Amino acid sequence: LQMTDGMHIIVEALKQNNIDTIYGVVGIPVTDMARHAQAEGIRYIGFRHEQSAGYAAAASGFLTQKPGICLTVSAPGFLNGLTALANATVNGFPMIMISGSSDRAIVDLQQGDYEELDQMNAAKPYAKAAFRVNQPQDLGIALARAIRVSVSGRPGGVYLDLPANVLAATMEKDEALTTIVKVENPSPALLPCPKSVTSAISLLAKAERPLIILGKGAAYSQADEQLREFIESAQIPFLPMSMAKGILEDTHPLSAAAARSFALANADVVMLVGARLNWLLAHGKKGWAADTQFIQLDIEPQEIDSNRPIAVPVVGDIASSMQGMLAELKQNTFTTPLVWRDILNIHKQQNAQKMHEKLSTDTQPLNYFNALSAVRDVLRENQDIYLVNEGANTLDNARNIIDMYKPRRRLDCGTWGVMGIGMGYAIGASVTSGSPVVAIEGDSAFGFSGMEIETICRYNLPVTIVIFNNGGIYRGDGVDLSGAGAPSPTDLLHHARYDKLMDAFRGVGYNVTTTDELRHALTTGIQSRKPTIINVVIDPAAGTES
Amino acid sequence: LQMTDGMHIIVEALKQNNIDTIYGVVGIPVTDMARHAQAEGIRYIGFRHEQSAGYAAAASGFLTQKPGICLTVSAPGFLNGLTALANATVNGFPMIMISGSSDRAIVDLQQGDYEELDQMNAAKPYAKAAFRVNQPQDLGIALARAIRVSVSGRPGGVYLDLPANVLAATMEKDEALTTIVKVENPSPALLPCPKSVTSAISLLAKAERPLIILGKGAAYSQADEQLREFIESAQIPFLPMSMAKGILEDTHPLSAAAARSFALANADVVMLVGARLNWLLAHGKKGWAADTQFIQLDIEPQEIDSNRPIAVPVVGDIASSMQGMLAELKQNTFTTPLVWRDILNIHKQQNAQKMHEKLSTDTQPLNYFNALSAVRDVLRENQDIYLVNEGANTLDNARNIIDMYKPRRRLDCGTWGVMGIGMGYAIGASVTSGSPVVAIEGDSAFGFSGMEIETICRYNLPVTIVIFNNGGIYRGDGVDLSGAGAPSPTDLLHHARYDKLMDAFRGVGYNVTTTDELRHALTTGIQSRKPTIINVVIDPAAGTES
Amino acid sequence: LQMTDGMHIIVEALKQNNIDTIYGVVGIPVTDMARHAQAEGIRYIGFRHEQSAGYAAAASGFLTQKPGICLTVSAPGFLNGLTALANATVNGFPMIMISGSSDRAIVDLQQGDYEELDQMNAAKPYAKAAFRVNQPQDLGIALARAIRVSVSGRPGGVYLDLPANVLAATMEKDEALTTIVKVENPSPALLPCPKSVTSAISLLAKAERPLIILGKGAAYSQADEQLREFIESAQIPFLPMSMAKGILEDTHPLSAAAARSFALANADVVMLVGARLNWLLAHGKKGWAADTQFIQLDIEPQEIDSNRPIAVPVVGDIASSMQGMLAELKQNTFTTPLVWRDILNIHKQQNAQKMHEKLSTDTQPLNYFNALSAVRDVLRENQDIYLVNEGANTLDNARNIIDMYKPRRRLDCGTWGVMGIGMGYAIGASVTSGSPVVAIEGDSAFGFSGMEIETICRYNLPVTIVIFNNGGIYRGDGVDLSGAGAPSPTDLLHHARYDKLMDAFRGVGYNVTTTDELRHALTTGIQSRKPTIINVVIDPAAGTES
Ligand SMILES: Cc1ncc(C[n+]2csc(CCOP(=O)(O)OP(=O)(O)O)c2C)c(N)n1
Ligand SMILES: Cc1ncc(C[n+]2csc(CCOP(=O)(O)OP(=O)(O)O)c2C)c(N)n1
Ligand SMILES: Cc1ncc(C[n+]2csc(CCOP(=O)(O)OP(=O)(O)O)c2C)c(N)n1
Ligand SMILES: [Mg+2]
Ligand SMILES: [Mg+2]
Ligand SMILES: [Mg+2]
Repeated sequence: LQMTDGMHIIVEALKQNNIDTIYGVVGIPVTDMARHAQAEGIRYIGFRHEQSAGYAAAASGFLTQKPGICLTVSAPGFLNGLTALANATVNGFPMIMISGSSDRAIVDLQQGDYEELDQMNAAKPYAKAAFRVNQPQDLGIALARAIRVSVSGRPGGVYLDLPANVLAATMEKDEALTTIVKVENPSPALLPCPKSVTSAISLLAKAERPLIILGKGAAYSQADEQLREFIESAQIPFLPMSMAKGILEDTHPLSAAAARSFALANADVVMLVGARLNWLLAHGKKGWAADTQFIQLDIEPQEIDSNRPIAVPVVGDIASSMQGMLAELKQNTFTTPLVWRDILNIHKQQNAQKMHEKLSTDTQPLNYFNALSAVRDVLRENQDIYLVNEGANTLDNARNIIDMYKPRRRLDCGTWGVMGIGMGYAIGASVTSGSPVVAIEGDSAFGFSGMEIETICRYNLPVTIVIFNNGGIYRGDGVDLSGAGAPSPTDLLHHARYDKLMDAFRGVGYNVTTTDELRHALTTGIQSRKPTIINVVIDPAAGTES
Repeated sequence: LQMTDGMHIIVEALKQNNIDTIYGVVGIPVTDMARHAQAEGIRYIGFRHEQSAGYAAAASGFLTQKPGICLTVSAPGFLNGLTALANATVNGFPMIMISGSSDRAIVDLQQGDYEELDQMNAAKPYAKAAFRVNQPQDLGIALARAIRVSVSGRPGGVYLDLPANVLAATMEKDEALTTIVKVENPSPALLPCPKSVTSAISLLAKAERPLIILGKGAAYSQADEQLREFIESAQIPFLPMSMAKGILEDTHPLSAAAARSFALANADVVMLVGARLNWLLAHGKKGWAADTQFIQLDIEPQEIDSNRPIAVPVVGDIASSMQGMLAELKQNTFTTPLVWRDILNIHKQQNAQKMHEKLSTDTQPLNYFNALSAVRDVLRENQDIYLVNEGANTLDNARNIIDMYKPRRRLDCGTWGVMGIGMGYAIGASVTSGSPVVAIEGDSAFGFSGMEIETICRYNLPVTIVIFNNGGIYRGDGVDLSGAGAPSPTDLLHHARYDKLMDAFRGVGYNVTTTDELRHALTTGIQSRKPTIINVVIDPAAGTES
Repeated sequence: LQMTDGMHIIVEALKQNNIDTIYGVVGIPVTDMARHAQAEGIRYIGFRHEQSAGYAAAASGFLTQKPGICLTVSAPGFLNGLTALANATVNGFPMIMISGSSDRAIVDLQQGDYEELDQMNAAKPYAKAAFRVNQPQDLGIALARAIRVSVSGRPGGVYLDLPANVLAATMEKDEALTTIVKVENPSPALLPCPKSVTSAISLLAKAERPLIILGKGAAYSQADEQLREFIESAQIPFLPMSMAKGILEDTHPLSAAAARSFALANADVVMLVGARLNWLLAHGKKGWAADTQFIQLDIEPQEIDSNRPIAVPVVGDIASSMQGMLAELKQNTFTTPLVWRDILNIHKQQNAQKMHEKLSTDTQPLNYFNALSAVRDVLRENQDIYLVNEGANTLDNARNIIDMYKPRRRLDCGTWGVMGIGMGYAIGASVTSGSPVVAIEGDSAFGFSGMEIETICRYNLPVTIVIFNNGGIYRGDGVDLSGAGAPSPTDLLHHARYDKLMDAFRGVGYNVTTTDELRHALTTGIQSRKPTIINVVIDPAAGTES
């Protein structure tokens, strides 16, 4: 009579569901679970802080449509991971945070258990669902629920709570195997109303000035070929939002990225593809035509009419809706007016000339534009990389300047504009893909997760961290207004040498003050596949404060 | 007609209430508030992550009984600070986290505002109270509430939400000044039932084997002289809990710290002073006498009978209760039986001899005992320092070995056993006191807040960080059980040189492999008052795993 | 320039969205809103308690797919309505509860406002969404969101909070009109993956013992003709769950209702149509074959694998799914094994014979069977009624014995087994339909909403309330086990005459003790269309417990 326990059961359930990586920080009561998972051939990546583990998991979910798995301990570790779970739900990235919890009887009486918290209830506001498993025979179905919840609808974080007692709880091994559930097709296709599709095509065909906006839902869908075919067939100008850059290459002739304001102000019919009318699009209000008509492809009927009335909702999974839209277009072809494309190009060209001046003009110290021009030159020759990016000036300028050539290669601060995603996203992207990562980091941004450089060294991951060191938050030229000479609230240490941090962990560091030095250091870093920090000296006065 | 705005009003309210320090991370919508606070002579300390800002604030509250102030931005920064606010409430440390929030109208409709979150409601589970201020004329009374709530009863975290619009909202300056509220005596004395006090003394006087346990409520109360007088008058053996070490010096002849198990198993009457029967005391169950009778001094009547029935509750603020207890003892003196003290001393001596062997026996590599013996030798000569401590082996062994000579000088992982409090507590303690800090840090523990070494350098704070580098969580000799040769879930990088991190920020680093080297490096670090990291090479096999 | 205010704007928005009835209880700050809605041609129905108003709104939603509107005041009224909102969400019935709230500034500071509560946050755990409107120009979009959310996915309750200030807030009339949103097609069709449809048909065609279960979702969908055609085409036995009775008439040859236990114990393939594997189906565990394979038609992907692994999820709206299932069956026809249908029929006849004996045997006093047989005699002759039903014995027996002939005519205690839905569901059904209602009520059940008989009288609604008066909860023969002779916890007043309650409100009352009296009284009630109570004297010892 062979016995097993809850810990072995949950590991087997993860294995059967093709989980091959767990991102976490161990401790009571989950250390043995991690060790056993690794024994069973799951890759374990241990972090310096759970929030970076959670960011890594969500990145892996965005890239793959399989929920990333984040493992934490009870209360103190759980709360750190929860901050990341919250971010995944806001952004629409599938992940499951699995946390140990303490003694249900003691916690339910608030008697002061070890790491006491009702973690299930704590996670509820920040997750698509929060489940807690009390019986080992329910672990398999619980994981099945968590997987389906995380990837169905608009994807997001799910919390799965494993009390210490369920991990230790025993059952007969043969019976235990019958309770494990392998989920086939956890996010089934949901097809739109055919009438919606016909109405959408008809409205586009009548448009004088149609515009498609590709949002991160579009990128997540992996409908890359359908989106490109639709756009090129009808020659419809498009605006890629940050993490949608690269679905079509950013150099594509139909991209209106360089005339964004003109496009939003003048488009008459706008087709949102997995793009919400939230603050990133000014809620469809400021800067938009008074009477824009919207077509909206979104999986969530609850998102329709959230901000502006939507003329033609196309509710369904984006891949299925794009298949329908393409089929309807084939039967009822149209071509966007050439005049609209031509006038867009006038505006794009005006801005391109202004950008080109900034990119190509040398300054000492460096500014954002000439530094990022050097980065742009290198990355153009290394189109296999993933790009992670966070900061304020460092974020907005890199978003504009660094062209993405392939889809789902850009990961950034996202909908909540979180500083602290940089190292976790780099680790998640590198582990998931096996590809090199370049992280373009504000100096303040980097400080939120910088201890993870040891994690990067520990697993010898090919991450090149390029820190835009302007000596502060937005700018480094702040002054203490009291006259006391203290650092201002936005100042960081003058001339910190972040490259030297790598010396602690046997990584590589470069300090750079010119575009030639930056180009060399970045090329060498990427080619070397060694963990590398490049400290870029940026003019403290170059940035603007939002 | 001179006008002012909400931002100026809240700064003036903080000033009038003797807030002289704010710990935070700025960004929209609070940067100008921080700059203006600093203009007005409030010291601003900016962190690399809000959780360390929040830990600093709570430390300052524990040391002073004045709530520490933590300032954050909206959603992403707020959530990071919230993790620390939660910790303050659990531990009983007064603090106020002030966060900017976004547009109430947009957030209430869930339309996707910039940094959208109902932060007030989010903070409610983790705070004594959560307030949100919509009108500038209510800022003064709101701050008054927050101060009184944070320090009254059992102290804890309070959340104060300032929507961006209230900061910008204007009012006439003279009228505005009339709405500012200076709180006098925000935590008034609450005196116990005199019958409780008489019953407590009577029970102690009948005890064969009485024991006092001093908890962090005792330390917080600053009733140092009354506690010492009571203990010495009746010669009552006492057990200091971690953050109560030093109320009486740890070398005091009545301390039963070195016979803890014997004391708990054999005491007949136990007087808890600001000490909960939670997991840290095994809930008064395992390891206790079957029929212990409890006296409990606590400010919270809701804590009485939480775990074991309490024979004599003494409900009131600990300082007031100790004044009553001392007065009642003076009228009805007794002396603890000498036999009980003598048999305690037998057991203390048995353990002292075992400890002394471990402390004084050289090993290569170093172990926890001989390394901490070197630390003990230095700290005995530097009794003006604050000691911050976190880890597992690093925590438990330092707690046992490093004697505290003065009260409220030890700050550690606390009731939730949080890793990540080390740098924030060191910064809070240093800024508050103007004294040197020694942080004795596990290598895993340090990784949770290690980027704050730049903060320490930026403000040139006299913090010596001693990292017990055993190469992992508990131990550094883990193995990948799959045979693939990957780092085990508990391993960190082999032979990381954390001392080299200081090179980035112009701090000082020492690497040490012997007790002589450690003693020298630690003495020099403390005397120098320079930001310093000491990397201590500890045997990877020395630690135990809980 | 002509002005308007929030109150006028929201009424106009309700009108434009074809809201023609509001169910409510007035008071500050919503009385004028109700007066004006009524002025504008909306039918106002005022209740004696908000819980019944909310039940009425949810009933109307179930019957129509248009959310019922419940209107309440702030805290005390809001909380009463919330209990009903919670029930709507659990059951999947669309409704919007609109509540006034107090002063956001005062409530956010917890200063003790008039009827102070954060109502939006209070409603969140019980609603699909909770929205709060601060600006009158956002009232139209807020209502548009509330409508869409309430009827999409699995339908449910939405809370819409209107602070007193928004109702009073003014704007220019013409501009205000441009902010009103008329929602077209609030729940668009969502079609299932074609492969899942083909898989479902394939599995059914291979089944030896297939069974369809029709749940409330099937009833709500209004796919009556598609369901009938599918069932009849393949001759698939079906089980109607309570509120799905009548989709096909309960006397249909293929109904397995009279062999329910045998059918669940023996089916090999079970097709759930808008039916959860919750407690009502014993979670697919107790009473089921060990290896049942499930097809599940549900709109909510989060419901799949909640309890038992589901072999063939068919995710999409039920009407759309059934259209696809029907089309696929046509291309791939099959006939359910005759042997299976025959065996079911053997079991059905045996239970029908046992039923007939209980039904046809007269007793004094009446029992549940002969009383309900009398009721069925009358309802057989009066088929255009609505049936409301609640109780324990009164519920289970009426569910079994009263055949439904048409869909969406039965309303009962539902998924949470709530006592107190009877009067509200009766009012909602009669107001919505214009048809007579028969409410078959346990005497305890009736007590939960009994004051609403005045409401029934006030609006002269054709409701006949048939109270099964057995003198208590389950039974009326309880004894005080102390010997003191007090009523037992399940006893109600011996021989209460509920019919006399109607005297207070000029309604009609009958007391009945025999089947003949019962038949006459019920026939007269229905045909008179007068508010009527029939007090039915039931044997206190007839019922069973639990
Ligand atoms: C967790 C978190 N805390 C605070 C903020 C506020 N914030 C916005 S940008 C920013 C950093 C800006 O400085 P940096 O990253 O150095 O970029 P720069 O503009 O200097 O290039 C911060 C802290 C945030 N977005 N997230
Ligand atoms: C925020 C948080 N995450 C995880 C844990 C679990 N945990 C307990 S001790 C510990 C670290 C132990 O290693 P270390 O600090 O290096 O001390 P050592 O025992 O090796 O001396 C961790 C991560 C925790 N307590 N808090
Ligand atoms: C709001 C609410 N309170 C309590 C219950 C528990 N409960 C179940 S059935 C029932 C009443 C049973 O008696 P009755 O309605 O008279 O029917 P009978 O069995 O006597 O025919 C009650 C109170 C409930 N379901 N809902
Ligand atoms: Mg910067
Ligand atoms: Mg360690
Ligand atoms: Mg009854």
